[PDB]
Amino acid sequence: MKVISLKGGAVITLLPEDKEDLFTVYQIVDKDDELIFKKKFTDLVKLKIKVISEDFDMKDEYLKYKGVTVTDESGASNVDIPVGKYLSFTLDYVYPFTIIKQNFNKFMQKLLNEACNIEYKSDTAAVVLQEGIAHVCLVTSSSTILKQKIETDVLKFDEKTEKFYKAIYSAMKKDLNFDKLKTIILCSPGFYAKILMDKIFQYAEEEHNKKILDNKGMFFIAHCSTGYLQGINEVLKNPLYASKLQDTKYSKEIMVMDEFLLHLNKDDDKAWYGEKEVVKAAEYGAISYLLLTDKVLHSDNIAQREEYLKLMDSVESNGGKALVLSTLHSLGEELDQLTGIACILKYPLPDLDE
Repeated sequence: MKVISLKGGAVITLLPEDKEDLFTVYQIVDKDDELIFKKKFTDLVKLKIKVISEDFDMKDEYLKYKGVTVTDESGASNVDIPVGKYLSFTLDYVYPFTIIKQNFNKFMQKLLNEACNIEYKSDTAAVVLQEGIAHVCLVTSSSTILKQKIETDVLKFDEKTEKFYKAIYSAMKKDLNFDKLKTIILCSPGFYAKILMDKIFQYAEEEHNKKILDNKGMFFIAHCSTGYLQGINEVLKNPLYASKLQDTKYSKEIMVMDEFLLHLNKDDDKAWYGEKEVVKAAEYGAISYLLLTDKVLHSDNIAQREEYLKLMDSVESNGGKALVLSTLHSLGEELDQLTGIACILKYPLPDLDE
């Protein structure tokens, strides 16, 4: 993503760069917002509309806003174009547009800002190693960009192995961002990947590096024919691997949705759902984990989402954390089945429903 300018409300001029940015745009543009762009029906012309509805298909890489045109007295658009007609805008990755936005919030601003960081984007890191070489890597939305070229029986200790590993190790916690990643792949022709995996978790407890130890489930071990850059792509497109590329991607959400029901199924009073019950649990300050969907926070009810934003800070300003789940995926679709809002508590709050 690229934000050209940006100057309550606001005026955002921005450029979506891939389908991951189309989704970002999706959660920002609101009904009644206004949109300056270019269309043709070299006969291109600058148009402008008040948004009315949306057509979104991430798989199809398709975002379209339907709306009616409006007066732009700056003449800077809608020239010769009669005000009041129907007109739509299909997003393209080529020309930027401007959003005259009314309720731009810090949650939206976080997402947009994050989308711009071409690091914060990439959420899959690799490490490929033949029997002597390793590559700390970063899988980007197009390229498998390298971060650091490091260099029988393969199962027995050695001083030049246990030096080598700690190198990969460090080179990783240096060249990599475990906050913004969701998946880390270790793949190797041979035992090398597995060996690298444990050496990693070995040194972790030495440093007590809970940034890695907390996420033992973002790591994925794989085989590939060569320990060169080739390997990454054998795995990415290997179907017997696909499902479990997802299980690691959502390691955290998978874990959080777990405990939520652990409590919920023990008729346990430590887990709840419903706008009502969660706002109350917030009054006690008892929330360890707030669970919201992306849908409920970009609701049409602009009133209702004022509440939920407060609830997010409120909850964290109090030593609890928050989690936005995508209704485009199983966990979000499930949290959906529960009104897109629920929580986990620090203690049992009997009868928050009475």
